[PDB]
Amino acid sequence: ATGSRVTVVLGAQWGDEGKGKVVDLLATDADIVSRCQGGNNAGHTVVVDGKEYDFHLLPSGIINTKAVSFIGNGVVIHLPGLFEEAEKNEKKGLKDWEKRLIISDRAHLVFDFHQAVDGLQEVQRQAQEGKNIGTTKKGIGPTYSSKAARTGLRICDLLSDFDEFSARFKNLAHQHQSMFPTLEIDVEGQLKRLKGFAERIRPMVRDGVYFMYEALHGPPKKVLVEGANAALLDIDFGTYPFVTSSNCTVGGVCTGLGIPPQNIGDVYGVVKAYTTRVGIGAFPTEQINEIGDLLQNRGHEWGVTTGRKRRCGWLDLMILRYAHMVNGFTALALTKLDILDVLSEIKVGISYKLNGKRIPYFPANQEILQKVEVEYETLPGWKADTTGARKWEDLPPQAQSYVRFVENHMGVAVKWVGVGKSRESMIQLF
Amino acid sequence: ATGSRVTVVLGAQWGDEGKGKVVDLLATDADIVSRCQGGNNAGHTVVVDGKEYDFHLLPSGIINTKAVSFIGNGVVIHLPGLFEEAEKNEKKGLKDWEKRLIISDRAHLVFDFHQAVDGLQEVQRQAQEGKNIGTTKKGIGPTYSSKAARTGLRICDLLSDFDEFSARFKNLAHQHQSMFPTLEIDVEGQLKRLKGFAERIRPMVRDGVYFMYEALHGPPKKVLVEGANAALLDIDFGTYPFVTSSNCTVGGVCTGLGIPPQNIGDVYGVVKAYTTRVGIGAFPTEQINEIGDLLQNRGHEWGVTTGRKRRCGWLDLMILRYAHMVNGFTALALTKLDILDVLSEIKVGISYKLNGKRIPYFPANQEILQKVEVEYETLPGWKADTTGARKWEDLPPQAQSYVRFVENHMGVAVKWVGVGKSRESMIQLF
Ligand SMILES: O=C(O)C[C@H](Nc1ncnc2c1ncn2[C@@H]1O[C@H](COP(=O)(O)O)[C@@H](O)[C@H]1O)C(=O)O
Ligand SMILES: O=C(O)C[C@H](Nc1ncnc2c1ncn2[C@@H]1O[C@H](COP(=O)(O)O)[C@@H](O)[C@H]1O)C(=O)O
Ligand SMILES: Nc1nc2c(ncn2[C@@H]2O[C@H](COP(=O)(O)OP(=O)(O)O)[C@@H](O)[C@H]2O)c(=O)[nH]1
Ligand SMILES: Nc1nc2c(ncn2[C@@H]2O[C@H](COP(=O)(O)OP(=O)(O)O)[C@@H](O)[C@H]2O)c(=O)[nH]1
Ligand SMILES: [Mg+2]
Ligand SMILES: [Mg+2]
Repeated sequence: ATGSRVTVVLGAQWGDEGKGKVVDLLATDADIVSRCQGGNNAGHTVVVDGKEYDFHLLPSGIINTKAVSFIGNGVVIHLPGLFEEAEKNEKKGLKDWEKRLIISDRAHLVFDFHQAVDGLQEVQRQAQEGKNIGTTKKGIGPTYSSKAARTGLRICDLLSDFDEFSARFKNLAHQHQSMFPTLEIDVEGQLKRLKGFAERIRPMVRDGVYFMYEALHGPPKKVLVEGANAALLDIDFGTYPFVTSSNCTVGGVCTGLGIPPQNIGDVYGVVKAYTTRVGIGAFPTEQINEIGDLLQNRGHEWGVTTGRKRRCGWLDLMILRYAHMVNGFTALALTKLDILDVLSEIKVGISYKLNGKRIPYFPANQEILQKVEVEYETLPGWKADTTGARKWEDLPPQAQSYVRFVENHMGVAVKWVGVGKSRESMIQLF
Repeated sequence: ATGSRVTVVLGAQWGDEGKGKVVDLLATDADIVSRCQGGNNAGHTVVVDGKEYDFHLLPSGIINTKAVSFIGNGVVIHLPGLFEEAEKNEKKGLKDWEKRLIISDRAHLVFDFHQAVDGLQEVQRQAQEGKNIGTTKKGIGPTYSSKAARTGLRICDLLSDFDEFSARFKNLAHQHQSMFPTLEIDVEGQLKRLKGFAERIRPMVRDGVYFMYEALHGPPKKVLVEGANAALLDIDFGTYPFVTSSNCTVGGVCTGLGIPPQNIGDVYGVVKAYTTRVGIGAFPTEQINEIGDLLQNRGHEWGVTTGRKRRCGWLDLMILRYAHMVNGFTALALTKLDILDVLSEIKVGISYKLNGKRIPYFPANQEILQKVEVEYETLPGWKADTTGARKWEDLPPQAQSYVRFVENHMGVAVKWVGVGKSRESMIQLF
């Protein structure tokens, strides 16, 4: 009646939890796989039959030639990067993707100078406070800021009267040079490429509202929504201001695709068995030591977009439970359990104490978070190779206890356990 | 189990549909009445027992001394205006409101210079294109733009180390003067007030996430959510760029209060019997004539915030059906039906034609919208006084047909019919 309900895959920590993996797995029989917020600052790794892919703007289901990939109005798109990405995956075998890629005509555009201002703002904050955000420098913040200001431009603007567009492009370019006089912008040059992309994107563009709506009310379809970033990186709920500039939480699905809450079915939270954070900001369970090195190393924890080394720490339940209050997860996907195969003991943060007393809830003030003392619980390691596990029974005793521990302390059920990078390295628990 | 489901009241056109009225009516037995997006740019009129109120930041349920009013993290707050408003309503009888007003510690702050830059940006766009946005000049756009940029400041920042806050305040102040050198900012002066407000707001501040979450999972409660602005004014879905800078659509409820889609129950769309738009932008059914004057006049259509005269036009189903695709309304509230009591004929826009051919869906490109030819349907007036109506039976034949016409063409049911400004001037149809 009201229509089909989409399935959502969201990050529950600070990203890189394995969203590409979970989405790839669920997109096998999906009719539509979509992306709702963020840009190519996102980096999702998919592994199927040896071949490894790293998607940024392309929905991770772009591999499925039977499914339709959709980029929603909440996404911010840098045209050059978009094709740079598609062509790189073409070389990996991706063919006729422009045949199954639809782009919402309301999605905003990330311009060359946006990524430029992004870098400049980072160097300015660093060379003025010794500390900056840790941005991926993909111009995400500047573009979302132009959007809220209503000065930004969108897909439909590029595909319309080009002369009109150009007049706006120039005004926006200037507006930036104003706040950053040391910014160089080849107005006429960048516009030449944008005119070229216009005709390259044209055939794929569609009205997103009508598109999603038609799909959710026509003959039942299986629609999958790929989140980007994660709960604690959410512009509203994350460790502000050390967050990304979009809503990575479940609400972002509605505002980013134009679908009402009743068309939202299962909302899966991707939970990494340990915590990682790439960029600046508070991180309670962070491990700057041998154990931190072993997680970073055994987990190959480096940017799939920037190449930066990620910070690593024990699992942290304070952020997870917080993420659950905002997203209302219906089941979890616990990834990279195998990374813990070697440990004799695995610590997990259960609460935060301040001045001796335990704090009641996750702090809105990030600076506070930088001073909390994490209260840990120590669990026994299983000291066994789980990379070959395929069913609940395979996992040794301690591994199973660790899975329950996450379950119980979150009140949410674990539906999948990740034991490898490839699609097959999964254990559906129900 | 998952918890209670909140009731949402949203605008289906370009605002001023009567949201304050519908919310006041529903808040009588509400445990919590909240506000999720926008700022005091919003203007909601409530009428109960002669006394008339116009709320801007205060949830319209702030009148109910038994219910709790909540301002969510999606809201942008200008401290001065906040109290200017509360004190004005105190004079009208509002007492001990600070006792039942809770403010999310994650809500961003609108600073004096924001409202200043807002005005300057408007004069600049006008004195450079002969056309500006039509902003209420309440600094909404500048504040949301600072938010996306992560340069903005929040409630929790004001309530924390003031010296720290001040350092940021100054950096943000400068950032603005940079793009607007003709901007005067009394850094030390504005900071003196902000320090005063800090202690004035302190007692009401709480953690919004924990707050809403606790309410939705504790003993069942009736939570009401007051939308601001409306669908066609939505930053993503409205007539961009002639929109407001927040998500007025249903998704805004989730991102603005931190609650997952499953805790969203009824979503009511407030539909005015004719269409009004205050500000610049395309408006297909606009009536610049005698009929336009009669609606503006009989409907007292002037800004409840600015005092500006609103533009008026016939009901427009293209925007309404579009609004429904994004919000997924469960029932409608058709307001100001009485305004039509005098007309011998009432026209309604059913579709948009371009170059002779009918367009398939509401256009993402606003400029197109400025050239569409509206296709009208003419209905017979009832030529009778409905202001005294209180039940379906009271309404004359033509009035009832008009209510059905809205129903049928939208596929959504009309649950309330407004016949006056006061709470009692309502007809619940089911
Ligand atoms: O390092 C990379 O390659 C990042 C890439 N994608 C992301 N993964 C993890 N965190 C991410 C991502 N994108 C944004 N962020 C974090 O958001 C913060 C703001 O940066 P931005 O979004 O560029 O404005 C900032 O703290 C970012 O680190 C990945 O797959 O690893
Ligand atoms: O005129 C008034 O008093 C407005 C007041 N509240 C609103 N009612 C109707 N439209 C509104 C409101 N707030 C914002 N807008 C429209 O949003 C557009 C952008 O302006 P802004 O939100 O100030 O950035 C711009 O087109 C605005 O007209 C009211 O109750 O009438
Ligand atoms: N060993 C192992 N690696 C995994 C597992 N799940 C995911 N990974 C890898 O962990 C990395 C996570 O980074 P990323 O792709 O950015 O995650 P996303 O941003 O959430 O999609 C990828 O290289 C994945 O292939 C798992 O269960 N085991
Ligand atoms: N005559 C009449 N006036 C109404 C009715 N419903 C609302 N109004 C008035 O119409 C105006 C709508 O403006 P506004 O309060 O900004 O609506 P909101 O922003 O949606 O809350 C207010 O002055 C209301 O009192 C109705 O059914 N009849
Ligand atoms: Mg990643
Ligand atoms: Mg109003």
